[PDB]
Amino acid sequence: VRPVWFPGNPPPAHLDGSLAGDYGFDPLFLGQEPQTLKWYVQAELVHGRFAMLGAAGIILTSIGAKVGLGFPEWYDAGKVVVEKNNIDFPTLMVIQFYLMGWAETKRWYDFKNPGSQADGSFLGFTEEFKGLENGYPGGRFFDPMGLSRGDAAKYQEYKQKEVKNGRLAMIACLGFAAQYAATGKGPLDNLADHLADPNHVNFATNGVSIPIA
Amino acid sequence: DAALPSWMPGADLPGYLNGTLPGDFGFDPLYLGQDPVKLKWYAQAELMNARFAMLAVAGILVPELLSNIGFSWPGAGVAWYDAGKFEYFAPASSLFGVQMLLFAWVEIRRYQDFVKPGSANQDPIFTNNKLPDGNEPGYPGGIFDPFGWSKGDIKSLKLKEIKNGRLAMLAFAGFIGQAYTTGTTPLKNLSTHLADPWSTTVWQNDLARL
Amino acid sequence: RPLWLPGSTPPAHLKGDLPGDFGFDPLGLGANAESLKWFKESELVHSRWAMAAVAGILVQEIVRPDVFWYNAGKEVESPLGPLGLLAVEFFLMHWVEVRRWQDLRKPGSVDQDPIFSQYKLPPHEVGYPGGVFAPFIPGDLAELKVKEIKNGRLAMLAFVGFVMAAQVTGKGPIAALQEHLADPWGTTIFSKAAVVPGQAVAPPCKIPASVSYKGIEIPTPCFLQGLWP
Amino acid sequence: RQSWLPGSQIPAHLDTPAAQALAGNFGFDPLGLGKDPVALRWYQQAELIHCRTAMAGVAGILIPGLLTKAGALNVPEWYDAGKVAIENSFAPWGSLLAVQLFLCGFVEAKRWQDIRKPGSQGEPGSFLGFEASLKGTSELGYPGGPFDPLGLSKEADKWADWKLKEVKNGRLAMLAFLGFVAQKYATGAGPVDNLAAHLKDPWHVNYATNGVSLPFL
Ligand code: CHL
Ligand code: CLA
Ligand code: CLA
Ligand SMILES: CC1=C[C@H](O)CC(C)(C)[C@H]1/C=C/C(C)=C/C=C/C(C)=C/C=C/C=C(C)/C=C/C=C(C)/C=C/C1=C(C)C[C@H](O)CC1(C)C
Repeated sequence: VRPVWFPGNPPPAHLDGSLAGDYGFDPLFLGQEPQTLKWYVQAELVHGRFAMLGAAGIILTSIGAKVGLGFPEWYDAGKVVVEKNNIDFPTLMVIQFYLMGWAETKRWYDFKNPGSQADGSFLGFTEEFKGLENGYPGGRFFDPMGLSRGDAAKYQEYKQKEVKNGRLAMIACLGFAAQYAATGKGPLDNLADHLADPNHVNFATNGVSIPIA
Repeated sequence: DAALPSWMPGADLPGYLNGTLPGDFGFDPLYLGQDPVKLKWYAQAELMNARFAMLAVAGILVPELLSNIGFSWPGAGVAWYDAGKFEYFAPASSLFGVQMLLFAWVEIRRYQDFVKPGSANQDPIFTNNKLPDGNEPGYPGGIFDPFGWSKGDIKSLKLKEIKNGRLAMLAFAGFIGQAYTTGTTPLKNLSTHLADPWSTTVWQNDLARL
Repeated sequence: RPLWLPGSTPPAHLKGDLPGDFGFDPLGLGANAESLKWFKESELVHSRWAMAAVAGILVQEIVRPDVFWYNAGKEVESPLGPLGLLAVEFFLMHWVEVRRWQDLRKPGSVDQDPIFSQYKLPPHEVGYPGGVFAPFIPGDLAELKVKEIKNGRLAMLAFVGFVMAAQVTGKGPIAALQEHLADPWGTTIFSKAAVVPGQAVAPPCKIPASVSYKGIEIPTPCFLQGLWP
Repeated sequence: RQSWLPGSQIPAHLDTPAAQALAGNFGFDPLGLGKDPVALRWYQQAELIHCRTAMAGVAGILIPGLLTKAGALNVPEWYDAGKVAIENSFAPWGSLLAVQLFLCGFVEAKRWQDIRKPGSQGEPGSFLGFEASLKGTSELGYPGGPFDPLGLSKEADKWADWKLKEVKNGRLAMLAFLGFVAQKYATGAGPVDNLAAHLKDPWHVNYATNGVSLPFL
């Protein structure tokens, strides 16, 4: 009934169409055990949301590089920022692990004990850290505009768009790495080359993807 | 948490602040006086720090203002932060030694009253002399109120005392900051501002020092 | 009830109670009641600020044509230095904004004058102070509440036009209208920019990149220039 | 219940009412060292002595150091003060330590026997009339009596707060001493210099840039 990844093949039992983006895809039954499935749900959402920010960051800075605005390529930005701004790499990295560490550990213990981060232990904040659902921590800090607490159907549709856009961005970031490794150029340089010659400038003629070509 | 004056009109004030202390505007954003035994100690502390700050600010600004005018005397243009190194009749050390002895007697006499109200209202030597029974820690009265003011609107007078003290405590804090930042006396700092207020804000001053 | 798209069904949350309700909430931003209460005030504040800015920028261009509004901050010179002017602005706006905010957080808790006890705003609605702030009302208040929102939504969209026109043409609102009226077929953005699969063409930023002001050098960037058509 | 880690499972041995009566109980014993009540009692005594020694020592390193930095003092750095003091002393270090162990061992033995049996040091006729005061209080590790000259422990409405400040300030001073040792080995300077240097350029002067703490980055 629900569209599946391989039309004609019955959906796995541990996939009942309840989760957003449920197309019955678990060929290696990695999410067969429930608690494991809940963990993987937060994992896909966390991976996907970072990929969406990543992809949008690379695309904008790549546009600024395509035009004459002086934005470094994604694979060269890390060195430009540290060099031009004389920023100490070790300090920045440790600061990140401090901030991410705090946010990740609080998200981790919310998964282990749902609602346990809304006791007021953190500066007396209670409701902003209770969490609505696994991988969906609404409230007034994370959902400042209330889109999750208004129109249940709109919330379900938004969840479908989020997971699908996140899986697309995760595929796009794997594409940005593979294309840079195979071509040595930027992503919007690759799109301009293809658009110029789509039949003669593609992966089949890159001299790397197909070794016998 | 009633209809008494508030530091932020419209806010839910702490219930523990009920308007029994002077200047109760419900201001305890960090919930320090939530515990009653701490609040009891903090009330006296605020009154003591206020009463010394009021005397200090007076004794810091009056001499400076007299200095600006033709008033002549040993101190003259002595900056408050330079008064310690000034040469007096006795060595600083000696004076400090006397100060700590003299204060040990009065502070422990005041402290006795606070721990047991009306326990130190009698002259140890001239036993006959004493303070009127009706007494609250922080308000000894008797020979400490030689003109009878306490008899009149005491609550208003206590609110005027706390208000003037909080402003004095903030003034002294200013003197400390402005002196360490502008490296000059307070009435000089005020003259600089009154000459060109627009171009004499802490923002511009600190920006220049950066 | 008139709607933004004739023949369409408005969002269930958009019944028609609020002024300016033409059933327009495609993203569902106002389906939460407490969120709608904030956005309603935000739309009013944005509207009134934009209406005054669009009026001021047009008048400033007529009275002071030589001065381009975009370059006014650096050009306007007063004896009250930039910092002195800002300090005064900061304190005055902090007070008015907190007073207005507290009205939204606790309605009816800030209608009393804090210096004169004899003066208090009558019971009212958030976004509509009235009282001393409303000495005269020329007509039905409900009708003017529709006029205010409609004239405000147009002004908010005009300002954004003045900004983009300034960065694309380097001219004030009137000077642009005249450029367009001189050659409409060659003055529209379509006649200034064009993106096709083969190539991309965008009008250049006509705003200096940095301004030198009282020995500071203020960064002055164009808006999302990289994504410009 | 305050928790060292909101949402974590508190050990049942730290949720027991007697354990909750202990100051500084934030449910922190990830290694399960105090599961045994008798051990928890010895470790509570051990934590109190470490806290009170660290607070006294750290105060004797920071306070003199700041005063010297100002000028009010000329004390040598904590890691150089032994050599400076023994240089012009009346006794060599070995004699001074021998006398220390004798006097410390005696008072440490009396405290020890008080842990083995609380109130034992009040044994009548054991200390020329002082044994009466040598009996502590109902709370082990809180002798009071002559050790509380101002009788602050006599105010039951302030007892808990006072003990919490002692444990939290003690745990901080214990970590401040470990920091003084680590920073000395990683910097070659004193704790007051380390503070001033970091405050001058915090983004480039830290343990990530010391060339020791993070040998991987
Ligand atoms: C005694 C040992 C002890 C240990 C080992 C931990 C360990 C931890 N606690 Mg915990 N706590 C401990 C005691 C206590 N905690 C708390 C209260 C909490 C709360 C409320 C929370 C934790 C949390 C955490 C975790 C934070 C995760 C992270 O990456 O943080 C590192 C993150 C940082 C931001 C590091 C902090 C700053 C860094 C040390 C450098 C400081 C730089 C500053 C510029 C300092 C400048 C000062 C100047 C300007 C004055 C973590 C595993 C958090 C958690 O994950 O809970 C699930 C959390 O929310 N603890 C209390 C009081 C009740 C404790 C003791 O009394
Ligand atoms: C009632 C206390 C009080 C008063 C009347 C003043 C007055 C003055 N200060 Mg100031 N100051 C104070 C406290 C105070 N200060 C405190 C507590 C500090 C922190 C320690 C400072 C630190 C400070 C610095 C660094 C500087 C000044 C400076 C100044 C002068 C003008 C520049 C300026 O406005 O800077 C800004 C002052 C502040 C932002 C402090 C806020 C004022 C306090 C909090 C009162 C709160 C406002 C309230 C409505 C009361 C108003 C005063 C009342 C009499 C009407 C001016 C005469 C500047 C100067 O020296 O000029 C040459 C200067 O650079 N002050
Ligand atoms: C948000 C509204 C706004 C803002 C930020 C500005 C800002 C500016 N205007 Mg302007 N203006 C506005 C509205 C505004 N105007 C309106 C509505 C009109 C039509 C009446 C004008 C007509 C106008 C002219 C004719 C000129 C300016 C000029 C200027 C520039 C310098 C003059 C100056 O402000 O000196 C100081 C301003 C004053 C001392 C006046 C004080 C403010 C009055 C007296 C109080 C009114 C308070 C009001 C009730 C508050 C609600 C307003 C609302 C926006 C919140 C400056 C950047 C001048 C310029 O372009 O310089 C090159 C200039 O020639 N404006
Ligand atoms: C609880 C828990 C539980 C779970 O289960 C697990 C775990 C985690 C393991 C645990 C934890 C633990 C810890 C953290 C510990 C730490 C400790 C310390 C740091 C101590 C110090 C400690 C420290 C201390 C005592 C200190 C001491 C010091 C002193 C005396 C001083 C001395 C001196 C001075 C004055 C000066 C001179 O010139 C020199 C000298 C001679 C040097």
